Amino acid sequence: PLWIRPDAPSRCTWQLGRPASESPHHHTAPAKSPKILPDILKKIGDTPMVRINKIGKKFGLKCELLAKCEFFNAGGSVKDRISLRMIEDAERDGTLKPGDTIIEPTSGNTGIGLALAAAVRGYRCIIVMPEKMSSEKVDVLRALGAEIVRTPTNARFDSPESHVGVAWRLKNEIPNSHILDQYRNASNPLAHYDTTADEILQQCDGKLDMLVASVGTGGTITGIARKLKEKCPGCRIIGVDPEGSILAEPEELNQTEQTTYEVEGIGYDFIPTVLDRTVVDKWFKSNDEEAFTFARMLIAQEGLLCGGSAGSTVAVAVKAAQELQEGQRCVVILPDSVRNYMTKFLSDRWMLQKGFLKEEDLTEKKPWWWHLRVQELGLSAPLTVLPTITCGHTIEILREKGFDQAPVVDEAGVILGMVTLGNMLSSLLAGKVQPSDQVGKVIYKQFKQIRLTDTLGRLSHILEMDHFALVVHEQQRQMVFGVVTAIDLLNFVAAQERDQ
Amino acid sequence: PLWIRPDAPSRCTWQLGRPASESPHHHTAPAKSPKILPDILKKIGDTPMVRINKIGKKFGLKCELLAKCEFFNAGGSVKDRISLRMIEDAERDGTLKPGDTIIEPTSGNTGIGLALAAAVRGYRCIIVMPEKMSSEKVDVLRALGAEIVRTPTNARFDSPESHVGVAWRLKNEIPNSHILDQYRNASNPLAHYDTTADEILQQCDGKLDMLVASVGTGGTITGIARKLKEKCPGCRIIGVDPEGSILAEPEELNQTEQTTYEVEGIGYDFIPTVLDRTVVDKWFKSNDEEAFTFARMLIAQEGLLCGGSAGSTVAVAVKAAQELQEGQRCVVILPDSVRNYMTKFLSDRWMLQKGFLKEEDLTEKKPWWWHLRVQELGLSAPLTVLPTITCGHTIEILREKGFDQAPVVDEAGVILGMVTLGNMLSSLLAGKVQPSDQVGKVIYKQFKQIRLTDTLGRLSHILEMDHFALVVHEQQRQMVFGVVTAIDLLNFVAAQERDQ
Ligand code: HEM
Ligand code: HEM
Ligand SMILES: Cc1ncc(COP(=O)(O)O)c(CNOCC(=O)O)c1O
Ligand SMILES: *Cc1c(COP(=O)(O)O)cnc(C)c1O
Repeated sequence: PLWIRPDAPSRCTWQLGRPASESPHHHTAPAKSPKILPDILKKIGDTPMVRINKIGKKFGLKCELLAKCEFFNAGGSVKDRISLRMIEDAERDGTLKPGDTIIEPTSGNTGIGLALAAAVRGYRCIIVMPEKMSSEKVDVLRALGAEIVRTPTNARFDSPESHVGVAWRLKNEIPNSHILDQYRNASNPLAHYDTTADEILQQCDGKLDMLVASVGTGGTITGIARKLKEKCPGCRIIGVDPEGSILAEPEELNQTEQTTYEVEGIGYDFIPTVLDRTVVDKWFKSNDEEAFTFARMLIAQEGLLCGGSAGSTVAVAVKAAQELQEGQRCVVILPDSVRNYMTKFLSDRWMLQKGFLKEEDLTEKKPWWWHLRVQELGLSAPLTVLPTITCGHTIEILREKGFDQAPVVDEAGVILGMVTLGNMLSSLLAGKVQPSDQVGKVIYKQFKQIRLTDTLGRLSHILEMDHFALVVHEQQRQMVFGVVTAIDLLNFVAAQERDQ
Repeated sequence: PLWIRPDAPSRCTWQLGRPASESPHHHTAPAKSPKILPDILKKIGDTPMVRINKIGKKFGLKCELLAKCEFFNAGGSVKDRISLRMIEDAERDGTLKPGDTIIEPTSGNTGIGLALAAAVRGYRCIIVMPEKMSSEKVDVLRALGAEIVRTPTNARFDSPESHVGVAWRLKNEIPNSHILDQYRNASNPLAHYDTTADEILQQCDGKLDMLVASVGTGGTITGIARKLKEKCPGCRIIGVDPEGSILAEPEELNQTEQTTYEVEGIGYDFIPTVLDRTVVDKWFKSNDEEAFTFARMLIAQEGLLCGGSAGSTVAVAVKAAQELQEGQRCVVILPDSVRNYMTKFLSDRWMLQKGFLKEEDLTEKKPWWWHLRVQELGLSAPLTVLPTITCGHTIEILREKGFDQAPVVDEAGVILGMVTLGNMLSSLLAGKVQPSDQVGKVIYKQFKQIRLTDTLGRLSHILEMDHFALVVHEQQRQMVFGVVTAIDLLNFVAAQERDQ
C-alpha cells in the first residue's frame, strides 16, 4: 500500500432504525473516574454544559441556549476525545505496539491531543500541520515533545505536499510508524457517538430541540447526530461550514468568490470518509468576520475562553435557532480554547491588520476623551536629576523642591528612568539602600516616551503596559514636559465630567 | 485613611484545637452542581487530583506524588475560587451592589478571575498589575473587559506606586468602587479552607502525608493547612517561596542578593494579613531556573499544561518528599495554566535570552546530524520557471524534464514561490484553473531561504514553520542550489542510519 485517500466513500452500513447489536464496532461505555486519576488522559470527557445568558437574548432567541464547553479537556479541545480513542482502539487492535511512532495530518488540535497522549504513554509523535495554523499550536506541540512538519495552506488534499499526502510519505520512510488517520478512522465519530452524545443526553435529561456544530473531519457532528437521531429524533442537526469549504449541502451554498480563510479547524476541500452528511438536517455557511466577532463576544459577555470555530458555531446558532420557541432548547459545541489564538483574533492589532474590525466604525463605542491630546492634561514640568545622585541627596532635593518624583537624565540627555520620594524613603527605611548609594536599585527603568501631540487613547493603551508615560520634546530629548500615569488620566476624566 | 496596609497583623483568633462552632465567619459547604451550569462561574472547583508517574520516580521519590490541578477552573487558575468567593460574600453582606466597581491589586490570576466574574455579573473591573506580569494576562484581561493599570516591579509595597498603593488611590477617585483585597479578605483563605481542602481530603480518603504549596497571598496554604491540621494532623505543610521574597521562615533562608525574579504569582516584600505562617511546617526557597525546568518537565513528561509556580512547587516537592517512604503520599498544588506564559518559559528563545537554558544543555541531547551542513544533503539544482508560465506549460515542462516541482523566479532573479506537478494537476482537474491561465492562483508563495552553510538543526527548526526551504547564494541574484522539505531530511537521516 502507498496511500489511502481521506475522502473514499464510507463502507458503513449504519441506518437509522437498525439496532446496536448489529454494529461490528467496539463501543466503550463511559466509565466512573476514580478519586485520583492515574494520569491526565482521564481528564478528557465529561465537559460542562453551560447556559448562554446574554448572547441569545441579544440576538432575539426565545429558547434556552446551552454551550458544551470542550475546551476544558486536558489538551484544551474536543479532539482530545478522538486522540485518546484512536490510540486506545489501535492498542487493543494490536496495530499500535509500545514505543511505536504516531504520525498524524492535523489542523492542530488532534495533533496536540495525540502529542499529549504520546508524551504520557511513551510514543514517538510526528505532526503534519498546514502553514496557516497558529504558532501557539506549534509552541504546545514542541513542549509536548512532538516533531513538527508543515505543508502549504493552499495545497490541494490529493497533491503530494498536502498535510495528508506528506503524512503518508513520512510513514513510508519510518519503520514502526502508524497513521491513525482521523479522516477515515471510525474511532473518531465513535468517540462522539459513545461519549460526547451520551453526555449531552445525560445533561439535557434527554430533552433537546436543536444541536449546532461546526464541521472539520465531521466526526463530532456525525457521532452526535447518529446517536441523537436514535435517542432524540426531534432534535434538529445544524452543520456549520466556512465560506471556502465544500462540506455543506446543497452544493449551491459553496459557490463563493474566495478560497482561503483565517478560522482554524473547520472546512475542507474534500468530504472526509467519517462525515455522514445524510444525518445533517441543515447547513449554514460562516465567515471569518462573524466567527471572530462572536468568539470575542463569548469571552466578553459569557466569560467563555473559547476559540475561533466556537464563534462560528454561536454566530450560526443565533440565526438557526430563531424558529425555536420559549421552553425549547438549543445546544452548541464549543470546540477549543483561546490559548491557540493569543496572537491571532485575541489581538486587536491582528484583527485590524486582517480587516475584521473597521477602525473608523469602532470609534463609535470610544470615550469622549479618546481623541483629545496629551498636552490638554495640564502637565507639570518635572525636576530632573543626574544618575550620579545619591539616595540621600535624592530625598533632600525632592523634599526641598517640593516634588514627589524626578526623571533621571544623564549628561548626554538620555532619559534613564524615574526615582520617587516614596520609594526612595521606603527603600532607605527598610535598609535596602544606604544614603550614600547611587540610585541603581531604586530607579524605575521602564517607561514609554510620548509626544505632546499624541492622543489620550494612545496614552490609555500605553498605560496597560507601563506605569508612566514621559512627555518629551521632539528636538530636545533631555527635555521632559511632564510625567503621566493612570491616576493623572483618571483625575482629568473625572474632573471634566463632574461639572458638565 | 486613604489605605489599609496589606501586611497589618491578623486579628483572627483561630488557634488549632478551637471547634468550628466558634468561628465567626460564614462557611460554605461544597454541594453537588447541576447538570446544566447556570453560568461559567459554577465551573470553579472540583478540580482533578492526578498521579505524577515519571517525575517523582526520576528524582528517587518512594511515595506516591499527586497533583491538585487548579488550572482546570473557568479562568485557568486556583484564583478563580477566591475571586468568586470574595464577590459572593461581598454581595451577601451588602457591600457590593449591582453595577458597582471592583478594583484589585493583582499579579494577574486574581484579576482574571475577578474580570471573568465581573463580565458575567455586570460589574466594572479595574486591575492594577506589576509591570513584570506576562502580556498573555493583559490580553485575557482586555478580552474580558477589564481596565488595566500597571505598576513598577521594583516598587516597594508601601510606596504610592505599588500595585496595592495605586489600587487604593484609584478607589478614592471612583465613586461606588470597592477593593475586595485578597491580602486581607478572609474570603481568600476561607475559600480554600471550605472547598479546596475538603476536595483534597475527599480525593485522598483523608489520608495524605505531605502537602506542598507555593505562596503568594498565602490564602491557599493557610486555608488548606488550617483544615488539614484539623482533619489530617499528621500531614506536613511545606511552603514554597521564591529567592527574592521574604515570606519564608526562618529569616535566614531569605538572605539573598537580588529581590527580582521571573516566576509569577509567588513571593512578596511583605507578609500578607491572610498568611498564617504558624501552620507551615517547613519552607523551601525556589529559584527561576528550577521552576521553568520543572514546568517544562511537567508538560513534557506528564502532559500537565501548567504554569511557572507549578514548576516551583514540584521542584521543591522532589526534595521535601525524600523523607517519605513507599506507601506514603505527597500532594502538590499546581496553581495556573501554560496559557499565561506562551511567549515566556514556553519559548526556547525566551529561556535562552534569560539564561535559563544554555547552548551546552541545548546540545548533547541533539541527534548526530544536528551540526551537519545543508550542503551535506547532496542537493540537486532545480529547474526554475518564469511567473508568466501557463498552468498547462508547467505540467508539460515538469513531466518532460522529469521534475515534480519548480521554484518560480522572475527575470530580475526574485524568487516568487514554488509550483508542483501534483497541485497544478489537481487544480486543473477540479476546475480551479484553466490551461491557459498564469500560475498566480496555484503558486505556493510561502517559503524560507536557507544557506548551504547553515546546519541541519537550523533546517529542522525552519521546517517547523515552513514546508519549503530554498537553498540560495548570498553573492549571486538569489540563485537556487536546491529545494529541501522535511521528507528530504528524513531521507538523508534514514539512508545514513542504514549505512551506520
Ligand atoms: C450499529 C450500526 C452500524 C453498522 C451495522 C455499521 C457497519 C459498518 C461496516 C460493515 C463497516 C465496514 C467495515 C469497517 O470499516 O469496519 C463500517 C465502517 C465504518 N463505520 Fe460503522 N456501522 C455502524 C455504526 C457506526 C457508527 C455509529 C459510526 C459512527 C461513529 C460508524 C462509523 C464508521 C466509519 C467511520 C467506518 C469506516 C468506513 C471505511 O472504512 O470506509 N459506524 N461500519
Ligand atoms: C477557630 C475559629 C476562628 C475564630 C474564632 C476566628 C475569629 C476571627 C475574628 C474574631 C476575626 C476578626 C474579624 C471578624 O470578626 O470578621 C477574624 C478574622 C480573620 N479570620 Fe477568622 N477565625 C476563625 C477561623 C478562621 C479560618 C478557618 C480562617 C481561614 C483559613 C480564618 C481567616 C481569617 C482572616 C484572614 C481574618 C482577617 C484578619 C483581620 O481582620 O485583620 N479564620 N477571625
Ligand atoms: C477548533 C476546531 N473546531 C472544530 C473542529 C471540527 O470538529 P470535527 O472535525 O469533529 O467536525 C475542529 C477539528 N479539526 O480537525 C481535527 C484537528 O483538530 O486536527 C477543531 O480543531
Ligand atoms: C496567587 C498565585 C499563587 C499563590 O497562591 P496564594 O493563594 O496567593 O498563596 C501561586 N501561583 C500562581 C500562578 C498564583 O498567581
